[PDB]
Amino acid sequence: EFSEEQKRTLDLLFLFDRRMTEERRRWLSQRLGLNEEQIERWFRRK
Amino acid sequence: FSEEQKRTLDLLFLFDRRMTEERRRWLSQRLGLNEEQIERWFRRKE
Amino acid sequence: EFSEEQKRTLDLLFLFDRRMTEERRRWLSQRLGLNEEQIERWFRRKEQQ
Amino acid sequence: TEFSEEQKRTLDLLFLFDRRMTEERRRWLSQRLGLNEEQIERWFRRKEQQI
Ligand SMILES: [K+]
Ligand SMILES: [K+]
Ligand SMILES: [K+]
Ligand SMILES: [K+]
Repeated sequence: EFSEEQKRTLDLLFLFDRRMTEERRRWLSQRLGLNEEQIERWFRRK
Repeated sequence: FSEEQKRTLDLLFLFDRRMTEERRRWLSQRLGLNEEQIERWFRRKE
Repeated sequence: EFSEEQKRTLDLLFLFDRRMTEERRRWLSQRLGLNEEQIERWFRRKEQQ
Repeated sequence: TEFSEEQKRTLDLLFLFDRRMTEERRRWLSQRLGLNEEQIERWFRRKEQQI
């Protein structure tokens, strides 16, 4: 179903998306003055 | 938490949900698969 | 200076940052009620400042 | 003026967000392609003025 090059591209964007979501939590915590426990509890609710 | 923080949070939730949709289109165009076929892969990658 | 399985990775994210910047502009116009030509050059004219 | 305060308050936010994600993307690439943050940023500055 998925080629080796198509799965290679998806696996790159998945890891990249995972990293950006982590850093946003680090960035929002620093900026909004919150702990990473809360903001991730926020984004998981919605 | 502050009523100016749900601002920064509700925006980036709407911002990121819009980018996820558009990532799925761009991937459907660059790779050749449909969007369901892409959205299913990202989901099963958890 | 680079590689062939390192340039693709850089090429992919460049086309991806390219697409995400366009759509953001479209999404901001829809939301802030501005046009895409205002947005496009308010942004990255802030690297001017 | 041309831009609203309630609009500029969104535009400023996403500029800092994008600027921060661009930093971390470079690092994430500098720690995955073996190259460095002046190599990676050079490549992106090159393709930017068309390649
Ligand atoms: K839910
Ligand atoms: K396309
Ligand atoms: K399923
Ligand atoms: K890593």
